[PDB]
Amino acid sequence: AIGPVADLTLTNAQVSPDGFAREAVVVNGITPAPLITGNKGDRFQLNVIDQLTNHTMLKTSSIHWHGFFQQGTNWADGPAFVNQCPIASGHSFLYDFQVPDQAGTFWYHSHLSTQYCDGLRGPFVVYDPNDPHASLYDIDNDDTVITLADWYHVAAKLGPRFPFGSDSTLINGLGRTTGIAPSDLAVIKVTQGKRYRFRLVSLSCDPNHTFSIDNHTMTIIEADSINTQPLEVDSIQIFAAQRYSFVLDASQPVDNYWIRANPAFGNTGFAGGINSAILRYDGAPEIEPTSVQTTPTKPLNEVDLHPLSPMPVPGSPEPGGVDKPLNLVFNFNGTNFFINDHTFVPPSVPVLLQILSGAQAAQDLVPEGSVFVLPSNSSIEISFPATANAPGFPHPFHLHGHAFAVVRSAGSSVYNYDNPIFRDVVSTGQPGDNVTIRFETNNPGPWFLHCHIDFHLDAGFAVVMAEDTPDTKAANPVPQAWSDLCPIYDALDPSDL
Amino acid sequence: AIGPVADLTLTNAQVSPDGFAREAVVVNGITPAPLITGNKGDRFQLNVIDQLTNHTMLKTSSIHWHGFFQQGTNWADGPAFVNQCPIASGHSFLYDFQVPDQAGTFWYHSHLSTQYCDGLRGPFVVYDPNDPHASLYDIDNDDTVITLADWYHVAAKLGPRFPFGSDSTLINGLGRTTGIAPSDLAVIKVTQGKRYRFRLVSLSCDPNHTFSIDNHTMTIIEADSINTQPLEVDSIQIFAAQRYSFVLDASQPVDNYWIRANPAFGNTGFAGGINSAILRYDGAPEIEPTSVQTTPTKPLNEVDLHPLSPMPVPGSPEPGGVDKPLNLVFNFNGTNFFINDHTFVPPSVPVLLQILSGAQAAQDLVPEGSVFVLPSNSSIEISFPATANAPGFPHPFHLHGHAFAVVRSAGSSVYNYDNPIFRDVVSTGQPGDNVTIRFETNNPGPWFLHCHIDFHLDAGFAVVMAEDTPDTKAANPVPQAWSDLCPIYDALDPSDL
Ligand SMILES: *[C@@H]1O[C@H](CO)[C@@H](O[C@@H]2O[C@H](CO)[C@@H](O[C@@H]3O[C@H](CO[C@H]4O[C@H](CO)[C@@H](O)[C@H](O)[C@@H]4O)[C@@H](O)[C@H](O)[C@@H]3O)[C@H](O)[C@H]2NC(C)=O)[C@H](O)[C@H]1NC(C)=O
Ligand SMILES: *[C@@H]1O[C@H](CO)[C@@H](O[C@@H]2O[C@H](CO)[C@@H](O[C@@H]3O[C@H](CO[C@H]4O[C@H](CO)[C@@H](O)[C@H](O)[C@@H]4O)[C@@H](O)[C@H](O)[C@@H]3O)[C@H](O)[C@H]2NC(C)=O)[C@H](O)[C@H]1NC(C)=O
Ligand SMILES: *[C@@H]1O[C@H](CO)[C@@H](O[C@@H]2O[C@H](CO)[C@@H](O[C@@H]3O[C@H](CO)[C@@H](O)[C@H](O)[C@@H]3O)[C@H](O)[C@H]2NC(C)=O)[C@H](O)[C@H]1NC(C)=O
Ligand SMILES: *[C@@H]1O[C@H](CO)[C@@H](O[C@@H]2O[C@H](CO)[C@@H](O[C@@H]3O[C@H](CO)[C@@H](O)[C@H](O)[C@@H]3O)[C@H](O)[C@H]2NC(C)=O)[C@H](O)[C@H]1NC(C)=O
Ligand SMILES: *[C@@H]1O[C@H](CO)[C@@H](O[C@@H]2O[C@H](CO)[C@@H](O)[C@H](O)[C@H]2NC(C)=O)[C@H](O)[C@H]1NC(C)=O
Ligand SMILES: *[C@@H]1O[C@H](CO)[C@@H](O[C@@H]2O[C@H](CO)[C@@H](O)[C@H](O)[C@H]2NC(C)=O)[C@H](O)[C@H]1NC(C)=O
Ligand SMILES: *[C@@H]1O[C@H](CO)[C@@H](O[C@@H]2O[C@H](CO)[C@@H](O)[C@H](O)[C@H]2NC(C)=O)[C@H](O)[C@H]1NC(C)=O
Ligand SMILES: *[C@@H]1O[C@H](CO)[C@@H](O[C@@H]2O[C@H](CO)[C@@H](O)[C@H](O)[C@H]2NC(C)=O)[C@H](O)[C@H]1NC(C)=O
Ligand SMILES: *[C@@H]1O[C@H](CO)[C@@H](O)[C@H](O)[C@H]1NC(C)=O
Ligand SMILES: *[C@@H]1O[C@H](CO)[C@@H](O)[C@H](O)[C@H]1NC(C)=O
Ligand SMILES: [O-][O-]
Ligand SMILES: [O-][O-]
Ligand SMILES: [Cu+2]
Ligand SMILES: [Cu+2]
Ligand SMILES: [Cu+2]
Ligand SMILES: [Cu+2]
Ligand SMILES: [Cu+2]
Ligand SMILES: [Cu+2]
Ligand SMILES: [Cu+2]
Ligand SMILES: [Cu+2]
Ligand code: NA
Ligand code: NA
Ligand SMILES: [Zn+2]
Ligand SMILES: [Zn+2]
Ligand SMILES: [Zn+2]
Ligand SMILES: [Zn+2]
Ligand SMILES: [Zn+2]
Ligand SMILES: [Zn+2]
Ligand SMILES: [Zn+2]
Ligand SMILES: [Zn+2]
Ligand SMILES: [Zn+2]
Ligand SMILES: [Zn+2]
Ligand SMILES: [Zn+2]
Ligand SMILES: [Zn+2]
Ligand SMILES: [Zn+2]
Ligand SMILES: [Zn+2]
Ligand SMILES: [Zn+2]
Ligand SMILES: [Zn+2]
Repeated sequence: AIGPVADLTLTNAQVSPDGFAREAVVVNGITPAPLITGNKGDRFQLNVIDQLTNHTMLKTSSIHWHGFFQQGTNWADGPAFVNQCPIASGHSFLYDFQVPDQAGTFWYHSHLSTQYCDGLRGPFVVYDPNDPHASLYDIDNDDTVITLADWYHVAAKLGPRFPFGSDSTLINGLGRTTGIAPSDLAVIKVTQGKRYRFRLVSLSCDPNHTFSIDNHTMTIIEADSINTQPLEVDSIQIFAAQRYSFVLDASQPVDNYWIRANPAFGNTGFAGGINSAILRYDGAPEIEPTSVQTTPTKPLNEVDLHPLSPMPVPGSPEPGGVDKPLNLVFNFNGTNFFINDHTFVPPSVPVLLQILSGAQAAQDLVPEGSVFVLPSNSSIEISFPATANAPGFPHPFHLHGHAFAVVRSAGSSVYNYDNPIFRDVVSTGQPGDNVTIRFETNNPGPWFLHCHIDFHLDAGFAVVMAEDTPDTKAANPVPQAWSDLCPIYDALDPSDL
Repeated sequence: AIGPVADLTLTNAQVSPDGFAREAVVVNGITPAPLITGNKGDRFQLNVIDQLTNHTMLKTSSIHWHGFFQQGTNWADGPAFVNQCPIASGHSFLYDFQVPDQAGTFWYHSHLSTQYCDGLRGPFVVYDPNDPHASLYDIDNDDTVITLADWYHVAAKLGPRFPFGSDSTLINGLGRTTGIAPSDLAVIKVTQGKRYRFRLVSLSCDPNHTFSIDNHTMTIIEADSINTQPLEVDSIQIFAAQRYSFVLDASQPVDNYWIRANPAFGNTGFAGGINSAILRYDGAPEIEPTSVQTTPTKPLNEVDLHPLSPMPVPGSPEPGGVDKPLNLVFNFNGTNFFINDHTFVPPSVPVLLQILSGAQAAQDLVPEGSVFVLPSNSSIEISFPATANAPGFPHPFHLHGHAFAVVRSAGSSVYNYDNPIFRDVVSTGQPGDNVTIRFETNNPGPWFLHCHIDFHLDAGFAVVMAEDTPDTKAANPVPQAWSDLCPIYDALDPSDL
């Protein structure tokens, strides 16, 4: 790997990760983008150098560092027109943030329109030299990150507004398509007798995936950067933008075993070795697995996850037991999603800049009705009741700036106010569900809250949770370079966006 | 009403059933098309006079008489390029068929592309002078037919390939839109103390509807033209192309009560009186209801329906207990649906004409792989396992030429080989379901089997069940007028289709 200090150069290039050549957005010459690493406490200084030349995939860009709280550096969070104006082609912009109090598996991606789907996405790991789970595994390194990515042969802006799944699923940036000539599968090497911490990261633009490894079980020790009690499972449904670490004990006979990541829809199954990669024990022949899958007997259920460290749920143990309860009503009108009867339209002036300029009340912030102003140091409860009025469910919603307690998970009618998992992306399930979260407002600034299906986000499925507006300016000093972004951006010709 | 002998003139016209004026396809100057009636045993002679002028809504046409078996008149069934070539504009074509052995609630619609969605659809009732349910009701007439229709402001060929619901729901051809000026609601008049046989018919192009009447229950006595044991319910989910008769006892206080037909998706609910009509007791003021709905305590479940007359299930009481078992595998690739890896593409030469010309084996019939050849006088079992690979579920599949036993309903894991309902359209449910039907091949000819969501049909979600190919010509003599259709049609300029 690279980091915690690194240049990240954005270019357009031809890639063929599934055998099919297409133009993409790449970072330091690759997609998925390079693994960034550091250790808990590190200061990351990631200098984003925009050399993009292709307007169809957007020459402007903005990067979000998914999972990091950005406390005191809200201007670095990334969402275009919420936390910054986009960077322009031929300019650079330094993200500079510290990670005092987190460690785990993260990722980073474009947060402008659907650009991450065209390739600007990769994994990001912060190691804990005092990891409480260290004794559970031997080996944890660049070679134990596993990324999943949906890959499309037609560019995000050129295909359907809402594609029906992708052409291939890439595991560690490789995967096969339905087509006559099989391309190369990714191979993840292990030595028999060792235990691995695999760090599974969904870089998906849209579908969720069901991930399993033939003949092996997986002990989950982390979810979305939060340490968990160990939970042994044999299958994991992982939604866009989620992470898990799981320990794999390579204690099976030296062989090749299929690693499977079956998307929820699109080109499903494993015919011809699609949606697959290869776990290869050292000394197994260099051929495809012939291992066989079985029906899971212990599939992951989110209600079975619990934080390793006690993490009290904000507020009091009843529906509405908090300072500010919010129920989000989803709708859709064929082209745009809505939350409480508003589709998000990104404003000219980034929300953070509006707030720094003196707009502190919801009524004064734009887009009107999509920006919620929350009091500081308070408990918040948000429910996302699923509905057929919001197709493409289950929508995985993501809240910037925090980890939330999932007091009610999809597929469950239990409320858990005791020891629920905390995470940052949560499936909001299917009609009948009423997935409910809590968090405390301990992080002054405007934070995005949106579906992480990037096609839905781009069609307006988002609101902004602006907490502690009166202390936002003091809490989040902006660097001059950040103040320069809007004047550069607003000067661009439309053909250079 | 009109029939059993009638002219049905097809024109284009401007209509505004929900307050919004648009060009449509109308029959005898109206949409929904006029109620056709006769009595069991009648010979229907429906002369379809095509005076359509608008190519965007198709100037050619073909009509199907939904629910009728057409035994010995397969050439009259209607599906374009399965049973006939379309009629041309400036020509007429006589459908002439008998109904010796059926009576109940039916409907008729264009069976060319998506034309019925642009307005060519209406109800069709065959009364039974010896109806076994006659003593259950007092009044059964033109005024007790209730039709449901999804209505779109943009024409079928001009809007989305797969629309997200309709703009309004019309009940008896009237209904409101979301818009500032409420248009007129339909009013269904009853006199207190009388009992009505209401004949509910879904003319839907796509969504299913949940139908209820405030303060009243509904005793189902017929499903898809099959008499049932009486089943009292307080809500009915009715899928596209299904019918029910239910008896309503007008025994509530003289008032206005809301009639509700809530589509599965689109503009849902009842704000502003959308998706509604008015049951008005004679002497109630001429105003909107203020009645209130309640959660159903006895919603219809299909497994609760049973034929009034014992109807033995074909074959023997186990999975695969039949002469020819068939499992249909659904898929979708973003624009086209597939069944067993074939999308239906309608052939130049109608399937029936191919068969009359001497093609009798599946291998010789086109489109290859979409035409199944079934032996005569045999038991057939077909399963339609639901899958996310076929979005837009639950798909209501329809089999021409017969009524089938629904041995396994959606939402149910029971197999009923004893007294299951027989019907002709069945919801194939949601992933997890494996809806299964049986029928006997007692009706020589090619019969269509397809999703009755018209957008899906048009995107290829259909196969042809060609039974008794060797006796099809003998069983189904064709009139000269029918033999003339293809030469007229094949001579048309493309701008006159
Ligand atoms: C800027 O970024 C754009 C988005 O990535 C690039 O868009 C590309 O634009 C080209 C030219 O219009 C499109 O070309 C189409 O490609 C297919 C070819 O597909 C292949 O078909 C067989 C099998 O499927 C394949 O093996 C052959 O090699 C073909 O390449 C054609 O069917 C179309 O007629 C047309 O050629 C690309 O599809 C499109 N790319 C994407 C990813 O959407 C644009 O080229 C970029 N600008 C520059 C300077 O690179
Ligand atoms: C043949 O059949 C076609 C399909 O029905 C007809 O297609 C029509 O084509 C016209 C002209 O291109 C389209 O016109 C568009 O209509 C809307 C107007 O909508 C209304 O907007 C407000 C509120 O929404 C409304 O109250 C006003 O009265 C407007 O009428 C415009 O927004 C577009 O710019 C354009 O005018 C029709 O939409 C389209 N109809 C349908 C049903 O899709 C075609 O006219 C027919 N040929 C003949 C000779 O009648
Ligand atoms: C999903 O969960 C949310 C949050 O629990 C539900 O919204 C809440 O619904 C409750 C129950 O109706 C409302 O409770 C209150 O009840 C009292 C007593 O009648 C009433 O006086 C209050 O005005 C209120 O109705 C509560 O207000 C509401 N909370 C919020 C923040 O809106 C929601 O209905 C659930 N949605 C689904 C589809 O399950
Ligand atoms: C939906 O239901 C259909 C029909 O029941 C299922 O297809 C049938 O699947 C069964 C069970 O696997 C097959 O049974 C047979 O088992 C014997 C014993 O192993 C085997 O030797 C036979 O070759 C056969 O596999 C049966 O063939 C098959 N029937 C047909 C017509 O294909 C289907 O799997 C169900 N789908 C879902 C998703 O539930
Ligand atoms: C991995 O697991 C599979 C199935 O769980 C193993 O195959 C089973 O092994 C038992 C014990 O030998 C056999 O008796 C069963 O017939 C097998 N079950 C099935 C469903 O095939 C398999 O050998 C293991 N290893 C590989 C490489 O697949
Ligand atoms: C769905 O809702 C969106 C947002 O209301 C509609 O988009 C707006 O439509 C009006 C009329 O064109 C414009 O004033 C805005 O510029 C639109 N915003 C957009 C397009 O992002 C959209 O047209 C609605 N779609 C349908 C099919 O009704
Ligand atoms: C129709 O039914 C509703 C509700 O089922 C009636 O309202 C209920 O009537 C009881 C008896 O008077 C009241 O005590 C309850 O408060 C009502 N329940 C609810 C949910 O409101 C209603 O009066 C009936 N008639 C009309 C025209 O709505
Ligand atoms: C989905 O499948 C359909 C049917 O296979 C594809 O349509 C065919 O595509 C090829 C290439 O254009 C043609 O030879 C046929 O004429 C097409 N039939 C049609 C368009 O009805 C369709 O292109 C596939 N769609 C996608 C997005 O892959
Ligand atoms: C915020 O408010 C609580 C009261 O609920 C108060 O006791 C405390 O001092 C504040 N907490 C923090 C962490 O600043
Ligand atoms: C068809 O076949 C059955 C045998 O299963 C035979 O007994 C009978 O004569 C035939 N039935 C009819 C109705 O023609
Ligand atoms: O992550 O947005
Ligand atoms: O009915 O097709
Ligand atoms: Cu993210
Ligand atoms: Cu994020
Ligand atoms: Cu979504
Ligand atoms: Cu985000
Ligand atoms: Cu029909
Ligand atoms: Cu039919
Ligand atoms: Cu369908
Ligand atoms: Cu049909
Ligand atoms: Na809606
Ligand atoms: Na598929
Ligand atoms: Zn190039
Ligand atoms: Zn510049
Ligand atoms: Zn537990
Ligand atoms: Zn507003
Ligand atoms: Zn926080
Ligand atoms: Zn406890
Ligand atoms: Zn503060
Ligand atoms: Zn442009
Ligand atoms: Zn006109
Ligand atoms: Zn002519
Ligand atoms: Zn029963
Ligand atoms: Zn074929
Ligand atoms: Zn029959
Ligand atoms: Zn019995
Ligand atoms: Zn025969
Ligand atoms: Zn044309």
